[PDB]
This record gives sequence, structure tokens and C-alpha cells, in this order.
Amino acid sequence: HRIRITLTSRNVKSLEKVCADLIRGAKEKNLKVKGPVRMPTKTLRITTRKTPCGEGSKTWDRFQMRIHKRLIDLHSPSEIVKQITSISIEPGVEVEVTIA
Amino acid sequence: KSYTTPKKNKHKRKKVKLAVLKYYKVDENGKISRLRRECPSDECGAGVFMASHFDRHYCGKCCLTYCF
Amino acid sequence: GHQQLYWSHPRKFGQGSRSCRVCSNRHGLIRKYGLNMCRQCFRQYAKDIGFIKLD
Amino acid sequence: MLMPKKNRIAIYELLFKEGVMVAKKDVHMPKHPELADKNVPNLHVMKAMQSLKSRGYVKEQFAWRHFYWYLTNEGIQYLRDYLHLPPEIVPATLRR
Amino acid sequence: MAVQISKKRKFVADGIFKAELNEFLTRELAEDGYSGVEVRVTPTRTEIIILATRTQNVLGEKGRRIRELTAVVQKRFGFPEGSVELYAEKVATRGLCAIAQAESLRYKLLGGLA
RNA sequence: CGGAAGGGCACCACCAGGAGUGGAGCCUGCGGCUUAAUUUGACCAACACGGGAAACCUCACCCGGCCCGGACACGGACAGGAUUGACAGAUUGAUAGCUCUUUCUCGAUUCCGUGGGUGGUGGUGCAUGGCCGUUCUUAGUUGGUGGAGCGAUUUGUCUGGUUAAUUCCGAUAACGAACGAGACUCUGGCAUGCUAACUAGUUACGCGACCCCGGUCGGCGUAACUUCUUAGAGGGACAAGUGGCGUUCAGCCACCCGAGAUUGAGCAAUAACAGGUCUGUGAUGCCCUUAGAUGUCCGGGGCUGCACGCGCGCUACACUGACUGGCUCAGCGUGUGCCUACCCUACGCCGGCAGGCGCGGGUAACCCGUUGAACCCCAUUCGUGAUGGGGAUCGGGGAUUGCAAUUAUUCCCCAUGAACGAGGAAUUCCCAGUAAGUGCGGGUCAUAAGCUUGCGUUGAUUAAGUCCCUGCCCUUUGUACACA
Ligand SMILES: [Mg+2]
Ligand SMILES: [Mg+2]
Ligand SMILES: [Mg+2]
Ligand SMILES: [Mg+2]
Ligand SMILES: [Mg+2]
Ligand SMILES: [Mg+2]
Ligand SMILES: [Mg+2]
Ligand SMILES: [Mg+2]
Ligand SMILES: [Mg+2]
Ligand SMILES: [Mg+2]
Ligand SMILES: [Mg+2]
Ligand SMILES: [Mg+2]
Ligand SMILES: [Zn+2]
Ligand SMILES: [Zn+2]
Repeated sequence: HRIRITLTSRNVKSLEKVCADLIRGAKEKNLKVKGPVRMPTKTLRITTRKTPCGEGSKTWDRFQMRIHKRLIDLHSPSEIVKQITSISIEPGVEVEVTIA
Repeated sequence: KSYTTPKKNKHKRKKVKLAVLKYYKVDENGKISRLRRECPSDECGAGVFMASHFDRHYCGKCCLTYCF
Repeated sequence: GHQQLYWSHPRKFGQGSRSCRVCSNRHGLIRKYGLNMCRQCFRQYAKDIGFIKLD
Repeated sequence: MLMPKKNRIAIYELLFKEGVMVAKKDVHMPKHPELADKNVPNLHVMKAMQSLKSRGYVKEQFAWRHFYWYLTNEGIQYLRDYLHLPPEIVPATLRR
Repeated sequence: MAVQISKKRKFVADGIFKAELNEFLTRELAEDGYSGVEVRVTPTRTEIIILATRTQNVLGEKGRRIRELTAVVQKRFGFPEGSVELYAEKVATRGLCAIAQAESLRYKLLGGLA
């Protein structure tokens, strides 16, 4: 009944498109839905030396990865959940469907 | 680069000519008489021989030592 | 016996146990986030991993 | 390599039942993951398929730490003639 | 999955997956005009699209080499059997791919002209 | 290019200053010395650099001892053996069958001679790729058409003004342009307007506790909502308005209204250097070694060694201070790892302490955690004394990590109590939430920050200029250099 899907991604545009597409599917099937809740973004940050050897001006990079997690709540049987989730998913977004 | 001490040679292991015939004895009747002993352990049960040394017995595979 | 001491030093910690997963190098490893790769190879494959200098 | 007959047969039968085999470049692996029941350490795997490479039976490429080996056709007929097999049965990379 | 690995090292591990896989297919398919991969990772399915120039050459006779490449990828990464499928696709306007033209120029130079 | 001239720019330059360094103790790097070895690269753009905090490993150096992990091809020895292993006793350091003696094996894998390899942190970065540093993050660079010249070339790219800027304006044989700059991306700020939320909260409501209707509660449950929290789409500032200065141009200064009237970084380029890296590599040519190995392993040692000199920093020299109680506030983050063996911790007992033993939470806006961080603030003690400043050196003990701490890994307790009284010549960095003080995360990590990379907090003096010094750039000039 109280299904809860979680969408992790590295991109922002694709993830907003996926979650908006899923709530459009839930609106078309006319379901009560909780809005797309945004978790705070994770910024994986690695600071390495640019130089392979040791000499130079001490120059550092700032490589960062961003992880965006948006999650949705729906109220439907499992068949509806499988039918909506099995369609329309962008290749970069990773999905986790929890039940309770 | 040069060395001082002479080298430690490899152990040139001694070849034994017809080692299986030294286990048994020849009789003019067709019966088998075994000279030296046998190892009783698990995977090497019934025909696996032991080493006959000057002061004790030994089998390699399971490391069995029969002291006197 | 030889195979009883051939690799018998405990590699349970320390720099000699862990290594780069591209070079098998032992110098400048990032073990943060489970990279386990040397810093030159992380600079090489950062855009392939996903780490980008947005800033 | 002083490899056992049984370990070499294990190597050749996995290589002939699937046409490829992979291996992390590690002498100091205890025991090989992709065929892990009859013992065959990764040392035995690496040096056996090095002997298979050197007389032109298998093809080798290397990505970061892993050997990847592809069995060629003259390697197929060699490994069949070694393992004493009928000419119908093939590796999985050949049949559909 | 009861191993339940964190998301931070999860995305890092997927990135290292694509990095090792990109360099592996780079050393394999450089004669074919390999330009890259895109992994469409479904749950319970995994499509992995190779983008190159000579797709017949990367596919092989009866598709043999793409079969053994699928077997190599699955056996190296420990995937379930039949979970992944490789796919050869030809890049559009292969002149405008800097990677494929660099590989072409590489094979021309080791061909030996000026 | 100049050991010429003239313009310009810059807190890696100066002026006004601030905090310093250089003086002392210690940390750590470099040279020297010493040594079995105290390996090595680098010497503005080397010197707390190689992400280099080395007990082992790392590890390349030294002293000893194992292994082949010498593929494949050829030729010999033979299931009347090719030969791998092998516990006693010697021996060794070692339970290395390494060697010596002795004998059991193992089920053609092999061994022995020869080609041929292969491996290497071995040499060469003055053979090389890639990457990086520098010139310089300065402002420099280039065609098309049109002038000049026989031509190489030149003007455009400028006398000036202005700008952070070859940024524009404006003169003008040039006119239209591209790269750089700028624009762009990430970030900080502002939205009571939008989107949304039991993994964030507020306000009410009802119980519960306590104090004398009301007050407090991160005590407990639910009705609205999104101000606070989170993050998406938008919007928002452009010198827009006013007044001066200036061809009235480019622009500059001041002020209103305003969340802001220069937020900070990333990317950064015709070119060069015989700058660095062959010790990041299964990137690599050539050379060298390749079985008594420079391959690889194991054991020990060294990389720490101390008459000296230099560099990066930490602690301080105290009363604006120290000590002891008391009160009260954060933001970055990270957290159970493929191999891979090692996670952050609440809460409860024991102990002064470091710590030890129990059950629990957490793959994380869910648990540590409302991260009760320091400095700061409040109240004592001190009293100008190398004193309760300072905490080096050194002794005795107690815990943790690890296979192992001795040359003391670290931490704790007691005692010892050194120079140091504000640092000569010289010299570093910086202008707004900046410097400086202060603590906290990350990396390295079994143990672990005197380092580096980030984060917050408390938060200024001075300046809104210049070419005087040091740098570099442009123009002109000179050249017999042009591998300059
Ligand atoms: Mg290292
Ligand atoms: Mg300056
Ligand atoms: Mg010295
Ligand atoms: Mg080591
Ligand atoms: Mg080395
Ligand atoms: Mg070896
Ligand atoms: Mg190669
Ligand atoms: Mg070795
Ligand atoms: Mg004193
Ligand atoms: Mg002492
Ligand atoms: Mg100076
Ligand atoms: Mg002259
Ligand atoms: Zn036995
Ligand atoms: Zn690497």
C-alpha cells in the first residue's frame, strides 16, 4: 500500500525529469502523492596534487562529484508500482523501491 | 659484483636403481613377503611403505615417526 | 618448508598490503570512498569516474 | 611450472567449456576465484595460460590488473586433441 | 541486497567500473574504431552499448568476438550469467569524433606514412 | 639579447600599517659529517616537496639465507625412472629437506645443455609520450580584403584618455573579424511570491511534569502551514537613477533607493624551458642485469645516526596574563571497504587516567548529533619574582595498537623545571568578515597532525596611491648573435 521510491542520481536535469515524469504518471492514474522531497546534496570532494612528481608550485585540484537524492511517496498496490516504475527511466538515475 | 665465500651447491638427489625391488624378496613360489614396514594413515592406507632408518621409522606424506 | 615462509609476512595493514588498482603502486593512494587507486591514476580517470572540477 | 596433472586438466577444461578466462595479476592469491574447487592457485592459472600464449594458442590483453584470454581456433583444435574430445562439442563462445 | 553498500562508494564503484571497462574496450577494439561505451543499467537487465565505427569488425564472424567479450565482462565483474548484453552501434558522423579520428591517425602512423 | 632610453603594471613590489620570520626550545626537510648502509629526485621555479607522518611491509640501501614465478622451440636422460616434496639428528636465525647423513615418495607436470625470453623503484626526463610547474594568469596573438615596399616584411596591433584587461573610447590608411581577456560554469548573499516535505521543522491544540490564570520543557501525540531547514524552477543589478568630473566620448567619483553598487574560485595560450617526473603505470626506445639475479621472498638493520650551517612551522617570553570552577555558541565533513584482513559511536558498569567489559544505533538529513569545539564571557587564586609564565630535558610507573616498540609508535600519572625579559644584518604575507587569534573535520592512518587541504568562530590597524626599490611587459634604439 504505502510504497516509497527513492531516486539517486549524479545529474540534476535528468533526475528532475524522472521524478516529474513519475508524478505525472501518478496524477494520470489519479493517486494521492507526497511531493518530490529533496535530500541535501552530497558533495564528494577529493583534493589531489596536480603534479605526478614533487616539484612545482604546490598546486591542488578540487575534484567533486555531486549526488542528488529525490524521493517520492505513493499509496497504491504493488502492480501499479511495477507498472509505473518499469516505464520511463533515464539511464543515469538509480531507483530503490521500498514497501513499508 | 664479486663474492668472497664459495657458493652453497644444490642437493643433487641420488638416483636409486630399481628401488621397488628392494621392498620385497624373491621366492621360487609365488608368494609375497614384505621386508620393510607400512604406513597406517588415512589417505595412505594399505600398501604405502615407510622409511627404514638406522634408529626409527618414518613416512613422509602424513609425517609419521615411529621412535625406538 | 619454502611455501610455509614464502609470503608469510602479515599484510594485514600497512602500506605494503594495499595497492593501486590500476598500477599496483604503493604511493599516493586514495582509499577515500573506496577508490583504492593512486593519485596519478585518479587524476587520469576522474572525469571517467564522475569527479569533475566544477570548482 | 611443477603443476599437477589434475590442475592443468582443470585449467584446460574450464578454458574449453567457456572460451575465455580472466585472472588478476597476482602470484600471491591463495586460490583462483572463477574456478575455485579443485584448488589451482592463480599462479598456476597465470603461468599455464602463459604457456598457452607462448606457443600461439590463446590471445591475451590486460586491463589495469586483469589478464583476459581468448582461445583461438588452433588453440581449440589443440585443446580438443589434448583433452581427447569429439569434434562436435565446442566452447560456449562458438555455439548459440 | 543484504551487503547494503553506501551510496557514496556506490557511485564511486560504478565510476571505477566504467573507467576500467572503458580502458579495457579501448585496448580491445582500437582496430575497430572504438569511441566509447554507454551502460544502460536496468534493474535485472544490463545493456551495454559500444559506440564505434567498424561494427561488423567489432561484431565478428557470426558474432563470435562480441560473445566472448560478453563472457569476459561477465566473468571479470562477477555478474549473473545473461544479465549483461553488449551491443555494437555505429557512431553518427564518425569524422566528428575526436577519439575515433585519433585512433585512425594512430593506425595510419604505425602503418608508416608521413 | 643589452652591464641603453622612455612609458605601463603588480601587496608573489613599494608607501601607511598589521601579524610575523630571522634570536630561544622543539618539530620536520636540505647540505655537511659519520656509516655495512645512514639509498634516491629537486638545490623565484630545491629545501612540512615526491601527497615522502618509513618500527615491519613500503624499500629501491646494507648484511645473510630460500624460490623460479628461466614461457616456447631444439637436442640428450629415462615408467629396467625424468625427478617435486620430505619428520627425526647435525647445521642454520629460522620447523628454509638451504646444505650433510639416511631412506619413503610424487605420478611426466618436469630436469640437464642451447637458442629464445621475461622481470626490474637499475641508468638515461640531455632519447621520449602523457601529466605538471614556470614565463603569466600578466595581456598578449592572428589571418581575409585595402594602403606602403622589388622583396623578406609592415599598417591594422596608435599620439593620448580610460579600464582589472590589445577593456573600450578617440585620433587614424585602414575596414571588417577570430583566439586570449571578458562573456561562461560552480559558489556567497536576497525572496513571508512558486514548488514541496513523519529521514526537516514551525505554530496551535490536548495530555504530562514543575513553579507562584500565567510561565518553562530538544516531555509526549495529532490540525493547519512552509517563516526558519532542505533544493528545484524563476526572479533579482545593469553604472539603472541623481549630482559632479571627462571631446560630454569611453569612463571615474559621491549619494538616494537598495539583499547586494568590485563574493570567491574553475577553465584558462600563438609560444617557449633541453625546468620536473623512466621511483605512478602492463606509457616507453636504447643500454644494463637476468639464476651466486639489480627478479622475487624472508630475517635483521638503515632511511631518525650529530662537533656545524640553512629552510618550512609549533610553543612561548606573560597581568590584555596563567590557574581553577561557572556559563554559553558552529560549519565543513566522515563513518561497517571486491581483493582487503582494518568503520563512527551512543548508553550502562569498573578504574584517577589512558583504558577495559557488556548489550544497542548507523551503508546515514534516520545513529553518534541539537556534533553541549575552543577562543571568548562570569567568579576565584596569583602579584613583576625566570613566579602558579614557559614546558624542553630526564627518571619511575600504568594502558592501547600491532606478528614485533629496543633507537624510547602513541596516550596517561608523578617528579625533574632548560634556554626564552619582544629578537642584529636581513626578510615573508596581506587590504574586509580580510589579516591575526581560536578550535573542528578530511588526507596519510593497525597506531596517528608539530603538515597539508577544507570549515566555522572572535574579528581589526592602515590604504582607495605610486614608479622610489624589486620584478615583468610595451615602444624606441644598437648588434658582427639567428643551434639566438
Ligand atoms: Mg607511497
Ligand atoms: Mg600584488
Ligand atoms: Mg646533513
Ligand atoms: Mg615495504
Ligand atoms: Mg624502490
Ligand atoms: Mg618468481
Ligand atoms: Mg605491453
Ligand atoms: Mg625477492
Ligand atoms: Mg622560563
Ligand atoms: Mg627523560
Ligand atoms: Mg625573504
Ligand atoms: Mg653600437
Ligand atoms: Zn603416510
Ligand atoms: Zn595507478
